[PDB]
Amino acid sequence: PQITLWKRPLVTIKIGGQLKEALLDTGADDTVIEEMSLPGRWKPKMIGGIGGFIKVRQYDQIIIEIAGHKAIGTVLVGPTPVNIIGRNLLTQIGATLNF
Amino acid sequence: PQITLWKRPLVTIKIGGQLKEALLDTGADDTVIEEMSLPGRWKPKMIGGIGGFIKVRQYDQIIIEIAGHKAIGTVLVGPTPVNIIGRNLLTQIGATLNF
Ligand SMILES: CC(C)c1nc(CN(C)C(=O)N[C@H](C(=O)N[C@@H](Cc2ccccc2)C[C@H](O)[C@H](Cc2ccccc2)NC(=O)OCc2cncs2)C(C)C)cs1
Ligand SMILES: [Cl-]
Repeated sequence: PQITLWKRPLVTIKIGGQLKEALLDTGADDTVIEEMSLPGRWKPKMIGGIGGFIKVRQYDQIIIEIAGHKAIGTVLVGPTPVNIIGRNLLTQIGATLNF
Repeated sequence: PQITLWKRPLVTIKIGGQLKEALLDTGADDTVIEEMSLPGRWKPKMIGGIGGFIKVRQYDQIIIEIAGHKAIGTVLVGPTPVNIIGRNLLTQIGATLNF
Protein backbone atom coordinates (compact mmCIF):
# COMPACT_ATOMS: atom_id res chain seq x y z
CA PRO A 1 0.00 0.00 0.00
CA GLN A 2 0.91 3.62 -0.32
CA ILE A 3 0.25 6.14 2.45
CA THR A 4 0.33 9.83 1.71
CA LEU A 5 1.33 12.32 4.37
CA TRP A 6 -1.46 14.91 4.21
CA LYS A 7 -2.62 13.56 7.55
CA ARG A 8 -0.90 11.50 10.21
CA PRO A 9 -0.09 8.01 8.82
CA LEU A 10 -2.18 6.05 11.26
CA VAL A 11 -2.89 2.34 10.71
CA THR A 12 -4.44 -0.44 12.71
CA ILE A 13 -2.07 -2.72 14.63
CA LYS A 14 -2.64 -5.89 16.60
CA ILE A 15 -0.53 -6.36 19.75
CA GLY A 16 -1.13 -8.43 22.88
CA GLY A 17 -4.46 -9.64 21.43
CA GLN A 18 -5.68 -6.03 21.10
CA LEU A 19 -6.39 -3.78 18.10
CA LYS A 20 -4.93 -0.26 18.33
CA GLU A 21 -4.23 2.65 16.04
CA ALA A 22 -0.56 3.60 15.56
CA LEU A 23 1.57 6.08 13.68
CA LEU A 24 4.07 4.83 11.07
CA ASP A 25 7.09 6.88 12.11
CA THR A 26 10.30 7.02 10.08
CA GLY A 27 11.73 9.41 12.68
CA ALA A 28 11.51 6.87 15.52
CA ASP A 29 14.31 4.37 16.01
CA ASP A 30 12.14 2.25 18.30
CA THR A 31 8.44 1.35 18.70
CA VAL A 32 6.58 2.93 21.61
CA ILE A 33 3.15 1.63 22.61
CA GLU A 34 0.71 3.05 25.09
CA GLU A 35 0.47 1.51 28.52
CA MET A 36 -0.73 -2.10 28.19
CA SER A 37 -0.37 -5.14 30.42
CA LEU A 38 1.82 -7.30 28.19
CA PRO A 39 2.86 -10.64 29.68
CA GLY A 40 6.30 -11.63 30.76
CA ARG A 41 9.63 -10.11 31.57
CA TRP A 42 10.75 -6.63 30.61
CA LYS A 43 13.71 -4.30 31.25
CA PRO A 44 13.54 -0.61 32.35
CA LYS A 45 14.54 1.92 29.70
CA MET A 46 14.44 5.67 29.18
CA ILE A 47 13.82 7.15 25.76
CA GLY A 48 14.02 10.71 24.53
CA GLY A 49 11.76 12.73 22.31
CA ILE A 50 11.52 16.40 21.60
CA GLY A 51 10.82 17.60 25.06
CA GLY A 52 12.99 15.14 27.08
CA PHE A 53 12.91 11.59 28.35
CA ILE A 54 10.26 9.26 29.58
CA LYS A 55 10.42 5.89 31.34
CA VAL A 56 9.28 2.82 29.45
CA ARG A 57 9.28 -0.97 29.81
CA GLN A 58 11.22 -2.80 27.11
CA TYR A 59 9.62 -6.05 25.98
CA ASP A 60 11.49 -8.22 23.51
CA GLN A 61 10.25 -10.59 20.80
CA ILE A 62 6.73 -9.17 20.81
CA ILE A 63 4.44 -10.33 18.01
CA ILE A 64 2.69 -7.41 16.33
CA GLU A 65 0.67 -7.04 13.14
CA ILE A 66 0.96 -3.71 11.37
CA ALA A 67 -1.68 -3.01 8.70
CA GLY A 68 -1.98 -6.73 8.13
CA HIS A 69 1.80 -7.41 8.04
CA LYS A 70 3.16 -9.61 10.79
CA ALA A 71 6.26 -8.44 12.64
CA ILE A 72 8.23 -9.47 15.74
CA GLY A 73 10.65 -7.39 17.78
CA THR A 74 11.14 -5.02 20.67
CA VAL A 75 8.28 -2.87 21.90
CA LEU A 76 8.66 -0.11 24.51
CA VAL A 77 5.55 0.38 26.66
CA GLY A 78 4.84 3.55 28.56
CA PRO A 79 2.81 6.73 28.82
CA THR A 80 2.67 7.96 25.23
CA PRO A 81 -0.32 9.79 23.78
CA VAL A 82 0.22 8.02 20.45
CA ASN A 83 1.36 4.57 19.52
CA ILE A 84 4.49 4.88 17.36
CA ILE A 85 5.76 2.20 14.98
CA GLY A 86 9.46 2.92 14.55
CA ARG A 87 12.12 1.71 12.17
CA ASN A 88 12.84 -1.51 14.05
CA LEU A 89 9.44 -2.76 12.86
CA LEU A 90 8.97 -0.66 9.69
CA THR A 91 11.97 -2.46 8.16
CA GLN A 92 10.35 -5.82 8.84
CA ILE A 93 7.28 -4.91 6.86
CA GLY A 94 9.40 -3.61 3.96
CA ALA A 95 8.45 0.07 4.32
CA THR A 96 10.21 2.80 2.41
CA LEU A 97 9.87 6.56 2.00
CA ASN A 98 9.65 7.58 -1.65
CA PHE A 99 9.83 10.92 -3.45
CA PRO B 1 14.65 8.39 -4.38
CA GLN B 2 13.46 5.33 -2.49
CA ILE B 3 14.79 5.43 1.07
CA THR B 4 14.89 2.31 3.24
CA LEU B 5 14.80 2.40 7.00
CA TRP B 6 17.73 0.23 8.20
CA LYS B 7 19.43 3.52 9.01
CA ARG B 8 17.93 6.83 10.10
CA PRO B 9 16.61 8.58 6.98
CA LEU B 10 18.98 11.52 7.20
CA VAL B 11 19.36 13.82 4.23
CA THR B 12 21.09 17.10 3.53
CA ILE B 13 18.97 20.22 3.61
CA LYS B 14 19.77 23.80 2.66
CA ILE B 15 18.13 26.43 4.85
CA GLY B 16 19.04 30.13 4.96
CA GLY B 17 21.80 29.17 2.50
CA GLN B 18 23.42 26.77 4.99
CA LEU B 19 23.79 23.03 4.66
CA LYS B 20 22.49 20.91 7.53
CA GLU B 21 21.51 17.24 8.02
CA ALA B 22 17.94 16.47 8.90
CA LEU B 23 15.71 13.46 9.54
CA LEU B 24 12.76 12.72 7.22
CA ASP B 25 10.07 12.18 9.85
CA THR B 26 6.61 10.87 8.97
CA GLY B 27 5.66 10.93 12.68
CA ALA B 28 6.14 14.72 12.93
CA ASP B 29 3.38 17.15 11.95
CA ASP B 30 5.89 20.03 11.84
CA THR B 31 9.49 20.74 10.84
CA VAL B 32 11.86 21.61 13.69
CA ILE B 33 15.41 22.79 13.16
CA GLU B 34 18.13 23.43 15.78
CA GLU B 35 18.82 26.96 16.95
CA MET B 36 20.30 29.01 14.14
CA SER B 37 20.25 32.49 12.67
CA LEU B 38 17.60 32.51 9.95
CA PRO B 39 16.40 35.35 7.78
CA GLY B 40 12.73 36.01 8.03
CA ARG B 41 10.21 37.11 10.68
CA TRP B 42 9.19 34.81 13.51
CA LYS B 43 6.76 34.45 16.37
CA PRO B 44 6.99 32.47 19.58
CA LYS B 45 5.32 29.08 19.66
CA MET B 46 5.36 25.84 21.66
CA ILE B 47 5.55 22.36 20.20
CA GLY B 48 5.42 18.98 21.86
CA GLY B 49 6.24 15.36 21.55
CA ILE B 50 7.60 12.63 23.78
CA GLY B 51 9.00 14.23 26.84
CA GLY B 52 6.81 17.34 26.72
CA PHE B 53 7.00 20.75 25.10
CA ILE B 54 9.65 23.14 23.97
CA LYS B 55 9.58 26.79 23.02
CA VAL B 56 10.43 27.51 19.39
CA ARG B 57 10.59 30.40 16.91
CA GLN B 58 7.94 29.88 14.19
CA TYR B 59 9.10 31.12 10.78
CA ASP B 60 6.54 30.99 7.96
CA GLN B 61 7.16 30.79 4.29
CA ILE B 62 10.80 29.70 4.48
CA ILE B 63 12.54 28.39 1.35
CA ILE B 64 14.32 25.08 2.08
CA GLU B 65 15.85 22.40 -0.12
CA ILE B 66 15.45 18.80 1.10
CA ALA B 67 17.60 16.21 -0.64
CA GLY B 68 17.62 18.49 -3.68
CA HIS B 69 13.81 19.16 -3.70
CA LYS B 70 12.34 22.58 -3.01
CA ALA B 71 9.78 23.34 -0.31
CA ILE B 72 8.53 26.69 1.01
CA GLY B 73 6.73 26.53 4.34
CA THR B 74 6.82 26.76 8.08
CA VAL B 75 10.00 25.98 9.98
CA LEU B 76 10.14 25.90 13.76
CA VAL B 77 13.59 26.79 15.18
CA GLY B 78 14.54 25.78 18.70
CA PRO B 79 16.36 23.38 20.95
CA THR B 80 15.27 20.22 19.26
CA PRO B 81 17.55 17.21 19.80
CA VAL B 82 17.71 16.54 16.05
CA ASN B 83 16.72 18.43 12.88
CA ILE B 84 13.37 17.03 11.75
CA ILE B 85 11.56 17.42 8.44
CA GLY B 86 7.90 16.81 9.22
CA ARG B 87 4.84 16.24 7.13
CA ASN B 88 4.23 19.92 6.39
CA LEU B 89 7.29 19.79 4.10
CA LEU B 90 7.35 16.09 3.22
CA THR B 91 4.04 16.61 1.44
CA GLN B 92 5.59 19.46 -0.56
CA ILE B 93 8.33 17.22 -1.91
CA GLY B 94 5.75 14.46 -2.75
CA ALA B 95 6.95 11.94 -0.17
CA THR B 96 4.91 8.86 0.55
CA LEU B 97 5.30 5.74 2.68
CA ASN B 98 5.13 2.48 0.79
CA PHE B 99 5.09 -1.17 1.84
C1 LIG C 1 -1.88 12.55 20.25
C2 LIG C 1 -1.35 13.93 19.95
C3 LIG C 1 -0.56 14.51 21.17
C4 LIG C 1 -0.48 14.10 18.79
N1 LIG C 1 0.06 15.20 18.36
C5 LIG C 1 0.77 14.98 17.22
C6 LIG C 1 1.48 16.14 16.54
N2 LIG C 1 2.72 16.48 17.23
C7 LIG C 1 2.69 17.17 18.53
C8 LIG C 1 3.92 16.09 16.68
O1 LIG C 1 3.92 15.57 15.56
N3 LIG C 1 5.07 16.33 17.34
C9 LIG C 1 6.35 15.87 16.69
C10 LIG C 1 6.88 14.69 17.48
O2 LIG C 1 7.61 14.75 18.46
N4 LIG C 1 6.40 13.57 16.96
C11 LIG C 1 6.60 12.27 17.52
C12 LIG C 1 5.30 11.52 17.92
C13 LIG C 1 4.55 12.20 19.04
C14 LIG C 1 3.60 13.17 18.73
C15 LIG C 1 2.94 13.76 19.77
C16 LIG C 1 3.10 13.38 21.11
C17 LIG C 1 4.09 12.43 21.41
C18 LIG C 1 4.79 11.86 20.37
C19 LIG C 1 7.35 11.31 16.58
C20 LIG C 1 8.66 11.86 16.00
O3 LIG C 1 8.98 11.07 14.87
C21 LIG C 1 9.83 11.97 17.00
C22 LIG C 1 10.97 12.72 16.29
C23 LIG C 1 12.24 12.92 17.12
C24 LIG C 1 13.39 12.30 16.71
C25 LIG C 1 14.49 12.35 17.51
C26 LIG C 1 14.59 13.26 18.55
C27 LIG C 1 13.48 14.02 18.88
C28 LIG C 1 12.29 13.82 18.16
N5 LIG C 1 10.28 10.66 17.42
C29 LIG C 1 10.22 10.31 18.70
O4 LIG C 1 9.53 10.77 19.56
O5 LIG C 1 11.12 9.35 19.06
C30 LIG C 1 12.32 9.70 18.39
C31 LIG C 1 13.59 9.08 18.94
C32 LIG C 1 14.77 9.63 19.34
N6 LIG C 1 16.02 9.28 18.78
C33 LIG C 1 15.79 8.42 17.89
S1 LIG C 1 14.13 7.98 17.72
C34 LIG C 1 7.29 16.80 16.09
C35 LIG C 1 6.73 18.23 15.94
C36 LIG C 1 8.73 16.78 16.45
C37 LIG C 1 0.74 13.68 16.75
S2 LIG C 1 -0.16 12.74 17.83
CL1 LIG D 1 -3.70 14.10 10.80
